[PDB]
Amino acid sequence: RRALRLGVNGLPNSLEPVNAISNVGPRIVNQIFDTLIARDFFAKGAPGNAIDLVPALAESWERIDEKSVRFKLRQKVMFHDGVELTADDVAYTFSSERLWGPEAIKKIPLGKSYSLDFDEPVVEDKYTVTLRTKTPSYLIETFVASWMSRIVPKEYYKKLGAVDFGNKPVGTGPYKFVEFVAGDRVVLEANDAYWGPKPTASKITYQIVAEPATRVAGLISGEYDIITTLTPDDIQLINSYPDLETRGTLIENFHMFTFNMNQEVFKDKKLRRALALAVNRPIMVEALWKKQASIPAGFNFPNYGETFDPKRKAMEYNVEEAKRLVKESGYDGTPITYHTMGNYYANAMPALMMMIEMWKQIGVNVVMKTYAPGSFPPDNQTWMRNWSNGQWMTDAYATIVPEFGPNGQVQKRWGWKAPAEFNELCQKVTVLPNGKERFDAYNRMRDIFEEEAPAVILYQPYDVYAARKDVHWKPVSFEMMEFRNNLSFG
Ligand SMILES: O=P(O)(O)O[C@@H]1[C@@H](O)[C@H](O)[C@@H](CO)O[C@@H]1O
Repeated sequence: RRALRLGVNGLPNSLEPVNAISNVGPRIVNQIFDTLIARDFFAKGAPGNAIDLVPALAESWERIDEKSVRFKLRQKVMFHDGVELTADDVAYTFSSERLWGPEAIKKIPLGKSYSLDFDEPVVEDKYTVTLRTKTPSYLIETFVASWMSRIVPKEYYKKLGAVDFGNKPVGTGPYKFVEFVAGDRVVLEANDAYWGPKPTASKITYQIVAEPATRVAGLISGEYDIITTLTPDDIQLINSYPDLETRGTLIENFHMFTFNMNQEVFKDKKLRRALALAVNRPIMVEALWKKQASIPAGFNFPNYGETFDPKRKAMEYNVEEAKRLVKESGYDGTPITYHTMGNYYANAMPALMMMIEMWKQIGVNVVMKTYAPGSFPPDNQTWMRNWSNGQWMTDAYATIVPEFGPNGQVQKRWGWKAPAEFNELCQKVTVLPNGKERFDAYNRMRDIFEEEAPAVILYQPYDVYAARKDVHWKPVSFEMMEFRNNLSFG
């Protein structure tokens, strides 16, 4: 078997699966671990975007009532160290201790905020576990198929602790941990004792190549088999090589910019809204994305299913109103920093430079401030920054509630003083089953989100990879790389 060499935009600071949640962690942690339920992106000849859910670590499951789901586990699955997976490991994964309780916040900072209102799991037998919520939740199934739900080994994880575990992970996945050189590379090797499809690569390397031009040259020189996070501008040249090709797809994520609302200039919604109203998304999508990116109608995406609003109007663009808001605001002309980690996000700097021009036309002076990985300054030294949100559930709950909700980081850390009505609606949508009331509540939340502008949605990126034609692998419609029944050579 051939070793797979990947040229990547960045790496997570931990391989602990919840802590690894980002654009860069899942492509690694998806290899090391498994979930109870998994998504088959290639079902019924779909081009890596199928919504179909299939058994994975759980052979079957059944919803018992409004707050519990019973899982029948696959038997004789082994973790990479030979330990057998049991309901004990699954209960530990979803426990107060490890994940959502007061004692978990120090280890998994976003565990509680991103989790459901969990009750302790119930182990019925070695291969049967019930996952429950304290209050009604119809989101258990989608949560369990998500990146929040990779199953960790209880004894090994408790032995090392979440920090050391993140540096030496043990999972049930098709690839096992070899090395992690902080801010440089991750090496994984084939897990030949895997319960599912046998791994097709002997090894996988994720080498950070921060600069996309250098990443592109690395594939050209034969240093890499697949490279990530390219832009539509790289397409024509890469495809000019008979041996190389680009592979891309729209993904279930949106790029955005957001604010440090603890800062005086951003405490009020006025300048936040003025900056949002001056963002000409069609020109950015045309110029930087070659029309391949998509512009959603608010915090509203098709993967939400029953809570997607297909009749929703496009987000407003109004330069004259934006000019009036700047004039009425307390803004003096003082430069406002916008923190970006080079091109961690595809088109980060070209998108920012276009917006700086749009903002200059409305009377706002925005200045780019570059930071290297691990050098994001203290919160109070930041004003604007770019970010992204992966839409990780088959429901509108994510990411508006975990990120922007009353218990979330945009309010708690970043100082968004959300209107009381917004927080009231977040609590309602959490417990309600699908219906008119829940549907309408999400629309009112979308309306408040656009009015308040705690963040400004740019677009869904067209995720561009490039690969050698002799490396058969298809991208999926999510911020990760799938190799199960999707990697072969020659
Ligand atoms: O944009 P990033 O690469 O920094 O990572 C974000 C997370 O921070 C976020 O938790 C998640 C869900 O909304 O979406 C992304 O994965």
